[PDB]
Amino acid sequence: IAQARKLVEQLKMEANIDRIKVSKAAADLMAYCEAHAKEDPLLTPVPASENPFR
Amino acid sequence: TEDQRNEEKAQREANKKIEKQLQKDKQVYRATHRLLLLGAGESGKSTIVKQMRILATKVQDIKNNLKEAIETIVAARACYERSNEYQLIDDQDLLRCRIFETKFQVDKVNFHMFDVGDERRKWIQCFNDVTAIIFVVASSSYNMVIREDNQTNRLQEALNLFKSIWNNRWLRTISVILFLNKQDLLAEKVLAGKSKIEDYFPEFARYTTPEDATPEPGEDPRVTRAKYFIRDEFLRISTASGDGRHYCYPHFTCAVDTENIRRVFNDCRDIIQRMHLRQYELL
Amino acid sequence: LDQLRQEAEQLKNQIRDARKACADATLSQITNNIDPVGRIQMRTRRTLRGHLAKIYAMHWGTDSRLLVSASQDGKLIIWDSYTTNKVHAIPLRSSWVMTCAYAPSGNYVACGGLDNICSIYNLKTREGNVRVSRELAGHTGYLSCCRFLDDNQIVTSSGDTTCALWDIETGQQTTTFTGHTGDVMSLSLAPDTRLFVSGACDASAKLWDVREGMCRQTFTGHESDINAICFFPNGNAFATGSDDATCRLFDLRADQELMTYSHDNIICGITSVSFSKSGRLLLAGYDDFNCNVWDALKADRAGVLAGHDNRVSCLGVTDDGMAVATGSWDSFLKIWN
Amino acid sequence: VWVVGMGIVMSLIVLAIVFGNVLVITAIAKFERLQTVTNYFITSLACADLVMGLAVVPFGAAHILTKTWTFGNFWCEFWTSIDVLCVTASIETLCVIAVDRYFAITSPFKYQSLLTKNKARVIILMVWIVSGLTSFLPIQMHWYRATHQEAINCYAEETCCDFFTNQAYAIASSIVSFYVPLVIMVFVYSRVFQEAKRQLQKIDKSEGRFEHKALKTLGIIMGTFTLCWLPFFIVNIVHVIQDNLIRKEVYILLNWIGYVNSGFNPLIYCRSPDFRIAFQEL
Ligand SMILES: Nc1nc2c(ncn2[C@@H]2O[C@H](COP(=O)(O)OP(=O)(O)OP(=O)(O)O)[C@@H](O)[C@H]2O)c(=O)[nH]1
Ligand SMILES: CN[C@@H]1CCc2c(ccc(O)c2O)[C@H]1O
Repeated sequence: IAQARKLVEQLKMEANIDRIKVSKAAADLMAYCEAHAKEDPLLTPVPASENPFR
Repeated sequence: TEDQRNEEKAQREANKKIEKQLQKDKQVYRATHRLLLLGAGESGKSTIVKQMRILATKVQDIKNNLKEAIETIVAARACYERSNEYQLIDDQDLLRCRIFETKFQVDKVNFHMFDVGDERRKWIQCFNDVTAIIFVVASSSYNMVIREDNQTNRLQEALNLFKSIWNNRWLRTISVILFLNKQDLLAEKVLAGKSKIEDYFPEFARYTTPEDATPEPGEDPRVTRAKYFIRDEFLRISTASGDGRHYCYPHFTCAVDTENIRRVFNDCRDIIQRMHLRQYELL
Repeated sequence: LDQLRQEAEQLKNQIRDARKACADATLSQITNNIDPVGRIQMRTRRTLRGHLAKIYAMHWGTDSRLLVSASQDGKLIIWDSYTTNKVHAIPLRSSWVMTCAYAPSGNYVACGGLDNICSIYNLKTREGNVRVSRELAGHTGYLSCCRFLDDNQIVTSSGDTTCALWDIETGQQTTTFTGHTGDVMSLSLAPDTRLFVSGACDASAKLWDVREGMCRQTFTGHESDINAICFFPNGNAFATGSDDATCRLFDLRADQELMTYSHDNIICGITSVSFSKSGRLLLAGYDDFNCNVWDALKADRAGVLAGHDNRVSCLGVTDDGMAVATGSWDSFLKIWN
Repeated sequence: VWVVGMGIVMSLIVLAIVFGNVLVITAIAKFERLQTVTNYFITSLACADLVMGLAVVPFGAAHILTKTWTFGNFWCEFWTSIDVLCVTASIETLCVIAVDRYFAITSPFKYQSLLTKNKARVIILMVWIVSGLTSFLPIQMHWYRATHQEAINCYAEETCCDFFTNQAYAIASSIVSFYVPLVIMVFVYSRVFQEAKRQLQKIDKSEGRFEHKALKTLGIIMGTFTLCWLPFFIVNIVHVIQDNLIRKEVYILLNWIGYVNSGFNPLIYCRSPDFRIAFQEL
């Protein structure tokens, strides 16, 4: 029962944490994606002049 | 462009020197056959490797085993009679004592044998390009139980493993070689009236000796039927599926004696021959 | 011991209530306004050949020009994507290799497999000879993945349900991580190199702390063994590979499942996952002979990469997001753009 | 006017051979999985058959239909040399394939070391060279021509040419083309059948619980080639023994019958599931 005793205390630590709403995280992710979508060569094809593999 | 001309030559030398070396190594890899050892615990995997390898500290280690064996007997002549009730561990002296890769050559042919190395069995997906799989069981341990759970028959435990290996998605085109070890212990146990085989396996009562048999002249009738009963159970699972891409090669062998007169070589020859002969559209 | 066991069930009930109270709406409701990406088709630019057997591992370099591949043949070959030229071929003592890495400084390469020993090699050697530098041998179980934090640190994960942080200078485990009940198969560090996750075979994912050495958040609900894991560029999310042809995206702050990517016609497994530079495309391999490109914010297929003749066992994306490289079991590397 | 009806079928037959050979040749280059040491001989046979169908079938059909030749005597000699070279090439490849099969089945252990890409290339180059040598060298040296009034009359004639040969060259060509490979192929396939029967018997013994296919496969493989080629070579070797025994019409008909082996070869060969899948892909 020694192994079970140690595992019990760990679950207590995880319970007492701060949490936020899902909507805020969704908005943050959408804002990050919108901000960084410009410099993404995979999405917007690069010109053949500036294409290292072409 | 001047800079590239100096640089390109170096990448050409490296690509060249390396490409020539890798081409040579292809012949070595192609002309080599690999084998895998599998089975249940306390079966004799190391003894088979010891016999094949035959083609100090060990004495002290055997002495330590003797001391452990003596202590085990003390805790348990009359104690040895009840050795079936409790778990007990069983050139000539080397085999008696209790990833390991061994490479040997027979008839100018390169062979590679690596040991197994755990009920998840996730590493099995790696050995998808092996010539054959060697599977070893103990044919004289039906009245025994695995240590972790005392509710499971040692022997039945071995089959539950063969069916899982046989009905595996990755090992769909890999043949299996069967070694039914510990034959000498079976002969002595069956002759004794005690520990009847029919007590544990009810189907043995209605079993009959097959017409197509080849008992050694010396062996008693009772023993042969018993021996053939174990093999028949194993082959029943193998013959259920396979669709011609799977083949099992049962054998009877005793780890003490070197009955292995190049039989692994002969079996691998037949397996490769069958692979070639069925590779064509029909032959 | 019944009171202690019953106390554990009491904690689980409180966690579910707190998580349920923090779900205003699903992500799909919020992201319905965006326009679809469309159809994306990429053609193979370079094909890399010269391997003798199946390939398990792959990793790009800091310069996004050099990559290293590991195969069951026992050879560790370093390529050059721009000009298709081999640079080194390091022989291995063991023929079973399951992972590889590459240093950010480009001076060290790691390896591991069924030998239960993590090996490290030196590239920029004096006298120009590659040679084993250290042999980290104190461990049990077959390794699964290895990553470099710096020139003197490395993290490893194996099949003995433990993760450890090594030290090259002393060759001893500075700290060890415990708590998993199954084989650990994948891990990925954060850009800040302060937190790292690990997906085990018990259908759970955990977020560890390098300095503290204790678990912080355990995720759940996969319903099958996790076989790969990636990490979002923004640093607040990570996606998980699946036996059940399902990719799930988790959030650290919300501590909730956001979306599940699935399709009716697929019943195969998942071997590798990765993200893009902008965190919009979720590339992933499959056991049904090709790879599919998903949409992170829409769960809609936007292209098929079917240029392979065998199963896909690795995948990687360059740091600058210029090309995608995928391996296979037929000893062929392909570069897509 | 039965010529119009017969001519239509000839056009379809010629086109079928080219279409079948083209698909086989293209598959090996397009897909990397099909390439192997064995497929080199198949590719060589397909190329030879395609060359034959593209070169000698149309000119021969046009000459038969129009009953006149306008290109000239040099073109007739070149066409005859090309036809004999193409015929000599196809048969030799099949014997090589049979020898390769026998090597693979009999000694699997040494098969990998005995066969190499360089060795296969050398063997196929030697086969092509020996096929070409017996065709161009005797024909162009004009030692082909025999001594007869009909022979000199045909040689002097400009608009018509016919296949008239001396006994010695006919015997040599028949021996080097047909008779020599046939005995080797028969012995190879008999040994293969014996080994397969022994293996099947051994397999039957191991499992009490729970060779039509091999016999059928060997039968079709041997019989198609034998029935296609034996009568023509028999009548060719009988022609030089006695002139009045056989006429030219039956000779031409049997020659045309023998031409069809080029079209039959791609159907019987390369019938593996991988080949069918690759063909259906494109
Ligand atoms: N009497 C007898 N003993 C045998 C025979 N084969 C093996 N043994 C003994 O069985 C013991 C245990 O088998 P090992 O070879 O050590 O077992 P292993 O290879 O480690 O296989 P696992 O225990 O399954 O991992 C050995 O010490 C041998 O002395 C046999 O045919 N007869
Ligand atoms: C014009 N047709 C020729 C005539 C005789 C002949 C052929 C082929 C192979 C030979 O060894 C021959 O002697 C035929 O293709």
